Amino acid sequence: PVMHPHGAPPNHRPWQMKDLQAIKQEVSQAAPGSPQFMQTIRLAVQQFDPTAKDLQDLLQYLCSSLVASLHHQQLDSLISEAETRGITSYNPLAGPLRVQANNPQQQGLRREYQQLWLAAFAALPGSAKDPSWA
Repeated sequence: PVMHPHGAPPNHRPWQMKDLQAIKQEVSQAAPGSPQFMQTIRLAVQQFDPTAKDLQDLLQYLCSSLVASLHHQQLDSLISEAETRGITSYNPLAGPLRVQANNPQQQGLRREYQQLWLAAFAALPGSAKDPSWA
């Protein structure tokens, strides 16, 4: 969870940032990134399903410029095919993504956008990453 209003200070929400760290000791355990990363980012993004906010400071701090670059490329087109498949004749996606999940009303795309989020975080090494440092 982190707030970043247009032209303002990054008002991050700590109070317990020692939980993303728990996912930091675990990226270690495995190889520089590797699928295993998803294993812990799975139970952390699948359990507390943080708002798109975290993705802002979780992808900009836990990852880095490059990774985020292609990590989303997966997503980019993933949505193109995720909705082609037949999610629901598409209804809320239409808007931006952070919008579908940052929506207490239409949360369906929050459990789905999370399933495609780790599919772009577990395919990182084999489709978008640099395990030569990661």
